Amino acid sequence: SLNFGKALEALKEGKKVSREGWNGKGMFAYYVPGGVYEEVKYRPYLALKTVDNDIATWTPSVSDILAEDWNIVE
Amino acid sequence: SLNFGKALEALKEGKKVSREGWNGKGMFAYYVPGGVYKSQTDVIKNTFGEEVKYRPYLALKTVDNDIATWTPSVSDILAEDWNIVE
Amino acid sequence: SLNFGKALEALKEGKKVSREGWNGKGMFAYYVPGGVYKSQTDVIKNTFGEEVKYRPYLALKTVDNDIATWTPSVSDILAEDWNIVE
Amino acid sequence: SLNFGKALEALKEGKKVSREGWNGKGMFAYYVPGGVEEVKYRPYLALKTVDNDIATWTPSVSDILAEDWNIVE
Repeated sequence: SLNFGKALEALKEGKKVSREGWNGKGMFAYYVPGGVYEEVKYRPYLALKTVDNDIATWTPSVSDILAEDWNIVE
Repeated sequence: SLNFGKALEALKEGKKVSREGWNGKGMFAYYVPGGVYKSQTDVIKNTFGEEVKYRPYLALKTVDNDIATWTPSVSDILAEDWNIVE
Repeated sequence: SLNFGKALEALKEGKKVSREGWNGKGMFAYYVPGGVYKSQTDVIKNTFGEEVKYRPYLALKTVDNDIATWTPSVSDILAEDWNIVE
Repeated sequence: SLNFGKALEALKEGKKVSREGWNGKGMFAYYVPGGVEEVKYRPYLALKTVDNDIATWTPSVSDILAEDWNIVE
């Protein structure tokens, strides 16, 4: 049971995190670093592997930020 | 300058936080505790019940001295330029 | 099944909206209007002023019968499975 | 002066949109279609920011409620 601050550090280190309140085992969020792609530089962002096994751009809600039921998933 | 994890700690303790670009704009965020409010109208009771419980949330004083119930953006969460503002 | 543009118009009209694709069932979002209120202490008046204007925002009745501040995700905005809930 | 519902339709039709309240010339958002052991990614939104960098953008509630959107040519 971690707060969002330590879950954010885990994200910035490349780890996967999830919430017990999400009610979705298999769901995890991860951090995508920024990069340069006549060259375009992309900002870092957060992503989520959903229950539909697809990738979606993720923005934490206020409940996610205030929650203290975070866990690091392998 | 602090990361968002330490800024969230100051928020939960009743302090005000702000990013570097917000000073001069009068902007800061603060934490509002949750509560329980009693329903008055039957239409409110028929949808929410006799009582309605609100979760804790965050507020943000904008540049116009008006208050917005705030959801931090990804750039705010990934930023490391937060400060405790007195 | 509506897109988010028509669900937003329903929100601004005071209606409640929900998505079929949401895993949590029984949830809906609704529109909270803005307001202006009187300050009750010197600490607020010396930081805000006499009147505090509050911006409108969106709330979500969760599966716990709780009220949380809500910001739609990108998937919510692009989805076309919205309906008005009575 | 369009609301977000018509700006979203312009996004889904491949157009660029921006706000007046953004108070930033050159900033615009656009729609990126979804696509593809193998990983499937959903369609999302991108924003050309103030420093010529591209971010994966989610509209704030103020952006969704604002009615100052335009189509950027």
